[PDB]
Amino acid sequence: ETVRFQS
Amino acid sequence: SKALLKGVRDFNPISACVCLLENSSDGHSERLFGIGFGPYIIANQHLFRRNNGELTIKTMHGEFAVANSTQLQMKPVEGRDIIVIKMAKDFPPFPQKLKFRQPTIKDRVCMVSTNFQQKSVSSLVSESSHIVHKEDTSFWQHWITTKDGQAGSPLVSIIDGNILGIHSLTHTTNGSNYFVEFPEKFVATYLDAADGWCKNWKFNADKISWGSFTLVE
Repeated sequence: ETVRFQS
Repeated sequence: SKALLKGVRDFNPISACVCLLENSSDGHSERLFGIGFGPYIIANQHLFRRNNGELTIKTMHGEFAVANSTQLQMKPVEGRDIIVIKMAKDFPPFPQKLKFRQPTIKDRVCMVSTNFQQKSVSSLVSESSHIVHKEDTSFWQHWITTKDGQAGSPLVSIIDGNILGIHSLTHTTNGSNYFVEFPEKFVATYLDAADGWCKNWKFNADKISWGSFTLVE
């Protein structure tokens, strides 16, 4: 589902 | 005797090629890791989410403030969160011995990183993790604890020590983690190949394959 760049 | 879990492995040659990448702009600093290989730096595409940052690359053999990143030749691995950046001739190159391959369902992975000290660097390695491919993407799930800042860290197979991917994503609420895999024949196709470079590449999340993920940017 909802993901973000780990930065 | 032989047992379920793999024995001692040397991850130091990988650690020796890991870089710190800082992309600095007015009011924002992108801090990730990269992998050096010859005159190339392998990084996440999302390092360049913001245009015109000044890029500083810290390595075991020096610290290189290349400044404005838009002047650099780059080669995206189109469809996934990997980019190759070519350095200027005055940037001292890395060796060209690391092996890259795609993961398989046999693999388990450790994250490898590096600490930078006064006269030397030291190697860091995580617990090993099972992996699970995310359909219709280049992403694979892993269960190794990560902090913001660790994108670009290599995931290394404990079967043969090949680099299988670099860390990329986390779920926004449940904390699941995902790395992006290298493609087949990566070195031959993207590094050894004289063609396919450009200076006018710009980041576009829509050009990455997301499958059922929704990217929150």
